[PDB]
Amino acid sequence: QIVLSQSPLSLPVSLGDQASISCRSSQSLLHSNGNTYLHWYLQKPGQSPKLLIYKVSNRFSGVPDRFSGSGSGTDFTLKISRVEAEDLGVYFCSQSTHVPYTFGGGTKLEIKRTVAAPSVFIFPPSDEQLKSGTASVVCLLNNFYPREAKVQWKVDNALQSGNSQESVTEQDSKDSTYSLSSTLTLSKADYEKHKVYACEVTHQGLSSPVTKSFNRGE
Amino acid sequence: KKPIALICAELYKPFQDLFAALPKDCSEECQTLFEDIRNSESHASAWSSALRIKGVAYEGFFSLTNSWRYIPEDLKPTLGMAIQTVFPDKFEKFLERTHLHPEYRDFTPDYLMCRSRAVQEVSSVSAVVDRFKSKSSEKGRPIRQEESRPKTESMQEDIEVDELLIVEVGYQTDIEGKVISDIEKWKGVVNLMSHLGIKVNVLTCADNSQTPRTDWWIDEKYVRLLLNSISYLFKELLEN
Amino acid sequence: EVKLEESGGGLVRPGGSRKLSCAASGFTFSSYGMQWVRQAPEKGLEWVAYISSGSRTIYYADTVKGRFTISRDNPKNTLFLQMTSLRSEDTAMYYCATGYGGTWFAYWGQGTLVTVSAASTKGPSVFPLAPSSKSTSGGTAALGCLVKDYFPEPVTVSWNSGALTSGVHTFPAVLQSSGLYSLSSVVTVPSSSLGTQTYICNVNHKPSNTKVDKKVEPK
Repeated sequence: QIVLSQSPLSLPVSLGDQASISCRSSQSLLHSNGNTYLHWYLQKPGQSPKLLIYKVSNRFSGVPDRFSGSGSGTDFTLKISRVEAEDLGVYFCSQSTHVPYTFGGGTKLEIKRTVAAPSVFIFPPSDEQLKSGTASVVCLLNNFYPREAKVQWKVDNALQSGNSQESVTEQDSKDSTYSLSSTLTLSKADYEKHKVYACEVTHQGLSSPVTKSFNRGE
Repeated sequence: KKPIALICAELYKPFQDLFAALPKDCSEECQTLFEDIRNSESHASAWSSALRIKGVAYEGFFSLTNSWRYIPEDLKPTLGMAIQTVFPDKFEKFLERTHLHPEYRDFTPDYLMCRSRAVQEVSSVSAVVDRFKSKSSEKGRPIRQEESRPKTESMQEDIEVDELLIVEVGYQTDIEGKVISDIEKWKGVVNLMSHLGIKVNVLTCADNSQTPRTDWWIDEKYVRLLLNSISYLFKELLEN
Repeated sequence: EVKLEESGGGLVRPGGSRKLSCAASGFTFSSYGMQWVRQAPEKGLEWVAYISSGSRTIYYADTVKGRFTISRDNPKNTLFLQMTSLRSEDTAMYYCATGYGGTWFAYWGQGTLVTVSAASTKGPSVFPLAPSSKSTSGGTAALGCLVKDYFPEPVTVSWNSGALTSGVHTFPAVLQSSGLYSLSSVVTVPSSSLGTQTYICNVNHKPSNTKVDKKVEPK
């Protein structure tokens, strides 16, 4: 199959700056009919994809003119001359010269903004859930930038593993931040054998790792 | 017991019916050949003539059935001629890549057509391929078919390209062997065309006298004409 | 205007079968090739199949060969995908698409979600994430709802019947090893409003026809 290699995997860019996304093909995309079927798409969060550029450099009707494409053979580039807030999302190249039609892996365009340290909150399990035999403890990292963050759970200073899951929002269309939930799930029996529940958060916006903790009985 | 000249006498009416239905040039060739049989001095001579009539008549009826122009063998274009005239900008590369297999330039199919832009014109190549595949799939008639394809290229909807259709037909007992040998002969060209970026289809098919009359590659009306004339003649030349 | 509208998605057991349809309008459907593309949740785009205008030329992704069949009905302006021997790896949003003049994907439908799993349909358990001093920062408090162990996806979460939208973060669901989904929704509000404003997370899970309204209070 034709392999399309996009670079970079993620592209932070300030509003108003240019962005350039590379797509490299494992073989030439020049078709024997003389056309080169390399195309560019944007998928905004929660929406279906949208064609931007077809056959290397043809802007699709109605696409804003800040988008353009160039290249030949195996080396292609998508340029956004001046990034706008609506350009947040994942950019894909794809090719239809050869069967199977194939896509690049996607380049996530991230709107750059000033560093924002997370606000860190913790939620003990509800009595309703404990009545059912399980205890989920939620640690919330709210409205932070950039995305890189480390979250770990300690129960009476013992580091937990294999019993927590984490989820991250897409970059917020308005304030360009992320939020992250980390949920620790223990059995009710396990939960009641321990006192201190703590979430430890590392983020470059913080002067030092922040531990948010509560005491079960309290 | 019957002399050959005399064999041609009894078959006067079936062969008149045959000559009346074939295309003009095809009819004339068969008519000359028939007089060669009538005036045959040897059995080998009369058999060879008949074999030729069998192939030439069948191809005239194949043309009629398909509304294609019957082309005498002497006027049939070669592959090299089609490339030079339909794909002139690739002819130089065609020559270079045929240095090891120059016989490819002289390959002369029974039919050598191109999509409507001495190569004949056909409005749709895919339509011809489909009706071949349909009859093969419906009546179990042996065909072979190959399409050139550069690398794993997809067909496209935003541009049209010239293409060739190469067809081999025949009337002979070993139908499977006919189509197997044809597609093998042309396999190297198809791969050549793939490398030149030239779109071609090759089709080969065959009929024999054991095929059900409604199942031939020619109209059943033409089957009765061949069976009543040439095929009877072959019986008479053997039994006498 | 060109519009493609997929239907036929939903829940299928592994090894099962499903037929998708795509209704095309606003252009002469019969003159153009039509395509299917899919996207597994949180993953990239994967082409599925192509069918020429007159159905003579059909291409398939290698991962669906022998299992999926693409077809169309030009008089009815409809494209079909017949899916068989389905596997969990086929769970995805399925889009129909056309180039309206080429093999690129110029127009896309909104997609239809196909979930392949033997998990049984189940509405969520919804638990409060109560505001406390441990969820307060200055004049702001966070609260939310844990939406646990529902199947299949689509769940919608709103707050106060949609009136509360500022500061709401509804996290993507995580597929758990049980085969069920879970997520949380959180919102930050003025701490001054605790005890005077009622906060209710409304959770709607149409696959199970369940709707939960959970009021979230200080504990």
